[PDB]
Amino acid sequence: SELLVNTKSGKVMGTRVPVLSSHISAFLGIPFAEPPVGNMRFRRPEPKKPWSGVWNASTYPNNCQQYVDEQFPGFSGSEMWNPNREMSEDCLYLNIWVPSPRPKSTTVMVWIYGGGFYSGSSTLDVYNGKYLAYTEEVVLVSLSYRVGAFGFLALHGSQEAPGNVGLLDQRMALQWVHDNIQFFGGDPKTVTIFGESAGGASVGMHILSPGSRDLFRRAILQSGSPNCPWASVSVAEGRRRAVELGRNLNCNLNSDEELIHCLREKKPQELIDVEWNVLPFDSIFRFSFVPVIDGEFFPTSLESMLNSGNFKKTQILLGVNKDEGSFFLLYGAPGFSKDSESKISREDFMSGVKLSVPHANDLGLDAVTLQYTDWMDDNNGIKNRDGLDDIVGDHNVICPLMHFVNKYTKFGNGTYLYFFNHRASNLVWPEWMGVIHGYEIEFVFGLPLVKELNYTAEEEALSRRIMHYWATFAKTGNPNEPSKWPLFTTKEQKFIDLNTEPMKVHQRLRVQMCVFWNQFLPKLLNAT
Amino acid sequence: SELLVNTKSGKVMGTRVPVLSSHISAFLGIPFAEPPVGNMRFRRPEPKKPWSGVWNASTYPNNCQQYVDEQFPGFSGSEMWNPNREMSEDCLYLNIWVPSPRPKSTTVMVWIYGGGFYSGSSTLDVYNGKYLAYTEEVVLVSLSYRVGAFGFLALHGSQEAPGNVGLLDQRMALQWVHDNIQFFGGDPKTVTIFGESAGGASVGMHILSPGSRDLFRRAILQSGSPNCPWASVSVAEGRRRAVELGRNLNCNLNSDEELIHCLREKKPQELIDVEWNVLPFDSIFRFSFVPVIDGEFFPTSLESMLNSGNFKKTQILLGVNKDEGSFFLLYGAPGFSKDSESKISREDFMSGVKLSVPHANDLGLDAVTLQYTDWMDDNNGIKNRDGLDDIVGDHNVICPLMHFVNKYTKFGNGTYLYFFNHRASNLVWPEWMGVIHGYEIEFVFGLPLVKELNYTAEEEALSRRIMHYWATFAKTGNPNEPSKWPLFTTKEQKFIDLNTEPMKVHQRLRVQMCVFWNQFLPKLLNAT
Ligand SMILES: O=c1ccc2c([nH]1)CCC[C@@H]2NCCCCCCCCCCN[C@H]1CCCc2[nH]c(=O)ccc21
Ligand SMILES: O=c1ccc2c([nH]1)CCC[C@@H]2NCCCCCCCCCCN[C@H]1CCCc2[nH]c(=O)ccc21
Ligand SMILES: *[C@@H]1O[C@H](CO)[C@@H](O)[C@H](O)[C@H]1NC(C)=O
Ligand SMILES: *[C@@H]1O[C@H](CO)[C@@H](O)[C@H](O)[C@H]1NC(C)=O
Ligand SMILES: *[C@@H]1O[C@H](CO)[C@@H](O)[C@H](O)[C@H]1NC(C)=O
Ligand SMILES: *[C@@H]1O[C@H](CO)[C@@H](O)[C@H](O)[C@H]1NC(C)=O
Repeated sequence: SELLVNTKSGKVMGTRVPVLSSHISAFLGIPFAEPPVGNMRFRRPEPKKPWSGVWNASTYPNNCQQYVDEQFPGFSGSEMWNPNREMSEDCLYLNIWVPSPRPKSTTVMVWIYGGGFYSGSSTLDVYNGKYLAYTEEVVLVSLSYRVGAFGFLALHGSQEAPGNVGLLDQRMALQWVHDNIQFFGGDPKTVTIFGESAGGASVGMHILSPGSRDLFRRAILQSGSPNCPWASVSVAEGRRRAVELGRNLNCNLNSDEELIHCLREKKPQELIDVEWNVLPFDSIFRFSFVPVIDGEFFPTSLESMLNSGNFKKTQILLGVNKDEGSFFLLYGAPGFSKDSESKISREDFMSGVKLSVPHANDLGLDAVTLQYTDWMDDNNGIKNRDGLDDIVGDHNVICPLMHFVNKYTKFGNGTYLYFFNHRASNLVWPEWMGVIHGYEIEFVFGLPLVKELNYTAEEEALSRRIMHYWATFAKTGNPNEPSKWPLFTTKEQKFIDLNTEPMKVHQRLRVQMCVFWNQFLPKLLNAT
Repeated sequence: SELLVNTKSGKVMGTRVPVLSSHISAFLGIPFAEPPVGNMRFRRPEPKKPWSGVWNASTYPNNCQQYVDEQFPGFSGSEMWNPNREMSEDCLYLNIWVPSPRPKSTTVMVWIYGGGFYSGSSTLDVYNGKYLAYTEEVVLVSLSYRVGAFGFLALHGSQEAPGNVGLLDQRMALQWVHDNIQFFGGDPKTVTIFGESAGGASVGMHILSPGSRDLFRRAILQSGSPNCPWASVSVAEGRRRAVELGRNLNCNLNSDEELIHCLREKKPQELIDVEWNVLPFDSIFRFSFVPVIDGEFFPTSLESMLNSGNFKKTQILLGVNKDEGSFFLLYGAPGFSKDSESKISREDFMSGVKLSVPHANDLGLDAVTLQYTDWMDDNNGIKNRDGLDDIVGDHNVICPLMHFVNKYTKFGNGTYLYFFNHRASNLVWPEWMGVIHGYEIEFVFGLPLVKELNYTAEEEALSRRIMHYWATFAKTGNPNEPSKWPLFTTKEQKFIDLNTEPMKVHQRLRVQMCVFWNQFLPKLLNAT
């Protein structure tokens, strides 16, 4: 039977799922690590012990313990990102969609979820991998990994909570795919890892980390890059945050051992309830527990690794959305609301820039404000709102990605860059938010091909084109089928817009603003 | 006889001069101070001793000792600014053009020349006051004053070379006009002082200086303002420069007395030959001997005087030209030449910004470069050349004038602002230089009304309109005859373009760039 597969960890039994009036096989909830519970909380993952008998992989697994968004109860725009299965620390599982009949050796794509390293589930309706696996005939895998304090609490020097264990969870899932996917019909020589936001940062992190490089072939980064300002902290900052988390739960703070033991006795929800209290600054687009530059998973600073070519050399496809910042301003800056056009006063603008660059002195805040203010019309609410939206997206997503892509391309074997700017016709979020962080995903997973979701015919066509670019790149290292998406080169820096109209090619994506964020501001903050 | 006038200093005999197929009276070379020669070099001027008999004022006086431009021998573009009479330290004279027949009490305009405080003559063909005096029926006066070391060498504390004596020369000429112009038919209650470049800065300086305020009624500033970065130095800098001038002429430097005595024994040309050697930095748009913030002519810093309203409250008319910087780049920055289009490499751009803001550290130079570079097309020679031209004009002329006009308007009694952007049809300078520093003067003096000069009919009409705006403002405090040039107000900040087409009104002249030069950069240079 097509639904029975034997792996090095044991036998697994999948389920047949309907898709676009056809069917494919799904193997849901396959364990790839021992449950990281009890004394294992905060520690590096352990490989799953093989089992005798048949593992029932007919149903989605639990989601890892995480913050649950309750801002708009019942609103699908926000709830579509919340765990849709029960939460449990026993959550290290992966899901596989396999074309029917079973391929012999086909392209594999592995999806890494990305809610700021503090949230995310492999089971969301928008991550249903059946449409992509079916339409492009690829073996689709979605993994999971611990988020928040459970995956990133870091007390460098301790082996009990060394940090980066969520990244090590991802790596273990990639090790399992490398070692077992051939049994499901996947080609272990041709695995593409892809992810959005923190998943896009994670993808870039495995490209950098020596210990992860050999587990995959190529990579896709969507609105996220390893060097993002919110994606990592120093070991000293990680340490202070863990100590502050301990302080919020009245823990003995005398030694690492005392702190960790205290933290291990708390119910999951007690850690999540105070997680946001440890940020060192009043801020937006900053998350408490994130990867640490530790000297092990990352041998040195991300910038010297990028500068010296210390990273996997292969092909990458990556890009950003037009309004990366809106989601974060809506949820965290004064003057923005879901049900209004959110025109911002000059005062809210200024308080928004302070929130957006928490690490800046007054001179730096003045430099951002001058850069994004139209002084001929400074009281324009729309320009203020939009300027703030660009500050957040440029600083947190676009310019760090552009810096990553120019550094990478100097040593890599092929780069394709995109700018996604299509506002979906059925978007439930307000107009002012534009092309939102995360909203290209539904096109990558082919949701527009399902009629009941109400997309237009041109949106279904856009989805088909993106899925085929992603799968063709995964299979060959080039999104084009031999209108051509041109290679991004050091010299010409070309990229394409991705939307419903004829493909346009442009050059130097947001160069003007990114010279400010990547070269001028850091110099300013460092000199002063 | 119309040509004989009796003054408090004695009788003066003028000459009849032809103008536009008519005639008017001219009283040229009337002395208003004792010659500042010998032991009087560097000292405050002394009032001219009255004379018995008749002063022959039929011919232009000598010009003060100054640097002579020899860059383009015989080229009229440059030579039109050079002294056209013999140079002499005996040069403190004024010229008067009087309508015929002699008015009883008409509006008076007094012109202050302005070659960077180191050059200028009241006798240039472009300053011939007969056209304006005749066409607008005003009594026109042009004064003179010592320039260079002779007028601005400053050794604060010494009474032998206290500094600002060139400004005191201007003041003495204004005192003489106040006391005697009624005899020539001028109204001492209605005197407008006007000047361009350093003359525009000087005008603003008499508006600020308590000791000059009561000598005139209203003021016109053309491409110059008192707070310009090149218009004044501290007493410590003035002192260092005088000491360095002494060092270049092998003077005993033991005391002020020794230095001054040494300097007084040098021929005029020996001082001028080394004048440029005392600048403290490699630079452009910086002059050696300029006014000093001394605690006397200027009671405190120009900025606190501007901020506190410590200045004459009256009406002012002022403005700038479109390409104020070109003259200075041509003469002093690498890559610019008179006979080529002067497209500038990225390298010459950068070396041009260093020259343009000599007082800036590397971070500030980076801030100017980022502000003026189109990073999508950074190797564009034309954009590089034009960006540099704007940096020079914005930093040296436009933004300081805008800062002056916003501070002044808060306390003044009426402000009219203009932007002159007409490229004359017969300009002999290259196209790349645009609307050059100083080239609105010929329109203010009505040169286009003389056919042999080859201007177009629309240029003659532009000239007539500017002369009538200037004279009507001088007479009433409003350029408009009761298409209206609107008042510049704190709130709306309106100004008009001055050129051959229908008047357009705009707001906030170069605000974007001036917030950078007036608010951000100074903060940056001060913090770091
Ligand atoms: O797999 C996943 C899971 C979720 C998501 C994606 N992917 C991709 C698309 C985006 C989505 N998550 C977007 C989610 C939108 C981001 C903001 C959620 C934080 C709310 C709780 C904290 N509230 C405040 C106080 C703390 C600081 C702070 N900081 C802020 O930036 C905003 C609010 C606040
Ligand atoms: O009454 C007057 C007299 C002259 C002028 C005007 N008005 C108004 C219109 C302009 C004209 N003067 C413009 C004149 C154009 C400005 C430059 C003349 C300086 C040349 C000598 C010094 N050569 C170099 C070395 C020293 C530093 C340095 N710095 C520089 O900014 C340029 C060159 C150099
Ligand atoms: C597989 O496990 C799920 C768990 O709820 C259950 O629905 C299904 O009956 C199981 N099938 C087998 C063969 O155990
Ligand atoms: C990638 O590598 C191959 C072989 O190593 C080389 O021939 C090719 O030119 C490279 N492609 C790019 C875009 O660098
Ligand atoms: C006036 O002085 C000038 C000086 O050159 C001379 O040309 C003219 O003859 C003089 N006239 C009288 C009346 O002295
Ligand atoms: C100027 O002053 C007069 C009288 O002192 C006043 O009535 C008038 O409004 C003022 N004009 C401006 C533009 O301030």
